[PDB]
Amino acid sequence: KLSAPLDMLKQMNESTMEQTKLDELRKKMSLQAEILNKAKADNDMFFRLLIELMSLKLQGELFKEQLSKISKESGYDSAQSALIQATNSEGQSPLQYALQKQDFSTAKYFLDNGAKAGPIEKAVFEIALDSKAAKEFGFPPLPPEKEKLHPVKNFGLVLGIKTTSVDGTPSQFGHIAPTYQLMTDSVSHFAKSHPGNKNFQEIANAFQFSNEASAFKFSTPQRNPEAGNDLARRIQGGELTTIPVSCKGHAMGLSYVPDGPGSKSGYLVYTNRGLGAKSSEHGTHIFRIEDSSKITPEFINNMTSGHSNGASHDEIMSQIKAAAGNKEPIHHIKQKGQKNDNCTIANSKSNIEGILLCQKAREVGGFDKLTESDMDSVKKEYKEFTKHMRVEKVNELAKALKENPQPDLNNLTKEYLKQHPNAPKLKQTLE
Repeated sequence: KLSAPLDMLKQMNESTMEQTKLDELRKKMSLQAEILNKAKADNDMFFRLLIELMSLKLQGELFKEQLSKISKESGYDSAQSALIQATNSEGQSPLQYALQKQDFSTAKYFLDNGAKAGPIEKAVFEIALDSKAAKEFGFPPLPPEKEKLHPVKNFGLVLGIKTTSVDGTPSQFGHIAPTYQLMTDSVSHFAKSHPGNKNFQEIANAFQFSNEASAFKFSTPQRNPEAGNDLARRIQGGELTTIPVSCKGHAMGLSYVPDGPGSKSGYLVYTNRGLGAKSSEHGTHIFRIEDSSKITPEFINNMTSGHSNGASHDEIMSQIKAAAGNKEPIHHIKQKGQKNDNCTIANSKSNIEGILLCQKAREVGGFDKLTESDMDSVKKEYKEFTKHMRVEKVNELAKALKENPQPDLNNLTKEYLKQHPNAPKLKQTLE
């Protein structure tokens, strides 16, 4: 009980593996399952039975026995073989699901039964460690050197690279502080390059205002009740306002587009292209607000603290819908799904395309008045913002690959030239 925090930290470290070695482990054990030829594995049944066991809140010896039972029920020859191979429909391993749910007891039982911690599982752990549930479990605050965005996350979350560093850092999971800073700086930079774009000077005032009022450290907002009084106040005044929004282990997108200054009506733009959304729903949903005043300081505070306070995906969504008046959205911008990422850049960024669309509907006098010429205008504006990100990241990469010609080398070669044939690419001179 007093030894569990340190014990579990040690076990994550003992069970750490590199992605390829864990993939060999999975392959090895899938070959092993063909020798016994038993019931083929059924992952969806394993997780169904898994999520039911965890709610019983049983203790170790009990849990290991039921874990074995439901493993064998699901076509796995052992609990260890389930924990190593099973993934759910969102692509989570059981360890990674336990940690994302901030369920540290069940995560340690998984560790006691052979679950392995690959990079993903460790980068979900690290997001999970900055939360109240982690504090009540006995975990310390996170080391302060984990506060700079790793080069592998900086270039990978923007360009689309899905690699890993030599130190084991994934390119795919990020804290809300460094990634919100980077979305904010990347919008001010675009506004400053296009100073007649009246849309993006307002988008930049919203991002600058909310990055300053939220005051995120790692993934916890620091100025806790005030940030919501301050964001609600800017919405009641009729200004564009991004609301940082999250739940346990996952970042969404949320902003408010006013009809105009002093006006009390407008639009709520929600974005989720990852965990929590049913595929058909991937992208951005626009709700018409006729009484902004359901967007309360308490709603705003709950949004910004969802991950920290342990809020589930469904708890946050119920709130976003009641602040929109329990009405259905009036539009859905279908956007690409994103798995194995908390979507700290992806859901922020795609939300901007629904801002543009609200600023175009606003200036046209409503969504029912948009022409198809307006949609292509919106998509061109958006795609011009994104192409500005990609170019400035590539130019950042090439230049940096060269203030140091020895992870940066992988970052360029890997995915950007190996999963992106669609693109003026810059070389890697050898020294």
